[PDB]
Amino acid sequence: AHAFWSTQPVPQTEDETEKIVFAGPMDEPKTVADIPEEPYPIASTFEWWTPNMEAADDIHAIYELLRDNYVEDDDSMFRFNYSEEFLQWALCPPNYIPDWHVAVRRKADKKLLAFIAGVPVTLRMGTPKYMKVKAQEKGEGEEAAKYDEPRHICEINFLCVHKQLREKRLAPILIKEATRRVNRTNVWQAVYTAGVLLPTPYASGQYFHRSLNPEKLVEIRFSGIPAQYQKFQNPMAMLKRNYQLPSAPKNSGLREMKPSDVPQVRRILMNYLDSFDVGPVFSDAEISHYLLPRDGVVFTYVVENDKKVTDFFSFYRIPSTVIGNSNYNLLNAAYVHYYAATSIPLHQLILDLLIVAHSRGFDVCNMVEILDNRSFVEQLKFGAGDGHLRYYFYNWAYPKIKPSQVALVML
Ligand SMILES: CCCCCCCCCCCCCC(=O)SCCNC(=O)CCNC(=O)[C@H](O)C(C)(C)COP(=O)(O)OP(=O)(O)OC[C@H]1O[C@@H](n2cnc3c(N)ncnc32)[C@H](O)[C@@H]1OP(=O)(O)O
Ligand SMILES: N[C@@H](CC(=O)N1C[C@@H](CO)[C@H](c2ccc(Cl)cc2)C1)Cc1ccc(Cl)cc1
Ligand SMILES: [Mg+2]
Repeated sequence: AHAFWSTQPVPQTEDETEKIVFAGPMDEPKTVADIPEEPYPIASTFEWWTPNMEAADDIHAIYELLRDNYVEDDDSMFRFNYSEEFLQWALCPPNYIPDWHVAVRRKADKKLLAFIAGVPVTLRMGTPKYMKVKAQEKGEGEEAAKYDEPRHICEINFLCVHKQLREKRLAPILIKEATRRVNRTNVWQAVYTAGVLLPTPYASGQYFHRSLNPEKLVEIRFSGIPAQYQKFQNPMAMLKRNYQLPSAPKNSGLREMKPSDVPQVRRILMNYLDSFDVGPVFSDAEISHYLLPRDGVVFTYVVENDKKVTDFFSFYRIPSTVIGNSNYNLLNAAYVHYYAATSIPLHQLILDLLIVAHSRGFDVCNMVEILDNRSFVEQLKFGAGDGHLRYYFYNWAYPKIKPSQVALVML
């Protein structure tokens, strides 16, 4: 059934997953000296290429490949269009490793054919709370605690093969080369998400969408006018009304995050994320990188009253190309990123997210039901979408957990 995935160190079935009771490695402890120094073999007409993702020209080459060949829906209506600024931000966080950005080029015409990228993350990934309780009940707490400390691992994303090269087994080769380069830095696990089902997720969460510009979303066929609105004289007028938002934020003391907010935001985020079984640990430099506003890419606001920051939210932007429409070219989507609420309810904080996103001309706000995102779905008029995102580890056995126990946002 899976000629590549069956050869890799990951749980092979739900049955196998169900037997997993402690966090820990799937495979044999190995060393850097055990790993081939020579790149993985590749066809004599292709070559490995390491782009410099801080150099505008190399970022643009990778941007075009993704623009034309990255994730699209089954009806070929929308294709992700991650921007050049967004790619530099996502792929070059503090202490990133340039050698983890891996491409294939055709030698003859230097045509870019494929890409995959890894970035460092410090991740809590030890046994989850409900399996620690089961371990305690059996007298097995020692074994359950062995990997509690945060681990420096790899997050993999942006795997892409050009449409002309599909179904030629190029993705496994890219994956094997990326794994070699990661293991050559003495890192042996990765985390990754996909919309497709592979062997074997440790968590899965549904998509949610919140309409901001319903007339545009219906015109581009992202949305339809739902059946119950057909009982009205003007179904679209009533749809617009249903999704209408204030034109300015409601929370007093809301303002953009600045560098001087970094220690307070780090404090309240890390206290919040601690409560979840799987979550990142961010340094001041990582908080700066992932949360300070960056035009067109990430938008972050704090609630500051009487000189103290007590709450914050962030969202990021990814436009999608609208593959067939005379009126519009782009779907401008805002995605819920990290947040923390200590002074106001989460729904009141995220209402201001929606207000800001709508004021800035976003068409839809999207998120996955991770974190406490279920706590404001109904009041804020999010609806579930189709399909499931799925969280995976490479070379890590992990008990199945609920998505409300995952705190890692995946870009
Ligand atoms: C310690 C460090 C470890 C580092 C590595 C950790 C692992 C990271 C794993 C990567 C995580 C990436 C996270 C993201 O970026 S998820 C986003 C993935 N990208 C897209 O969906 C963009 C559009 N599609 C494509 O570009 C191609 O269709 C891809 C590149 C997806 C496959 O190309 P193609 O269609 O030409 O097929 P092939 O003949 O070359 O290969 C067929 C094999 O590939 C397996 N396949 C198909 N889709 C995926 C997928 N999304 N993750 C993992 N495996 C996938 C498939 O089951 C089959 O294996 P098996 O079933 O035969 O066994
Ligand atoms: N490594 C994956 C990351 C992921 O699954 N995401 C990225 C996230 C956008 O930042 C997207 C998403 C899509 C829709 C909603 Cl409502 C929320 C998040 C899922 C690659 C990917 C990207 C997009 C999709 Cl739809 C499926 C897989
Ligand atoms: Mg292929």
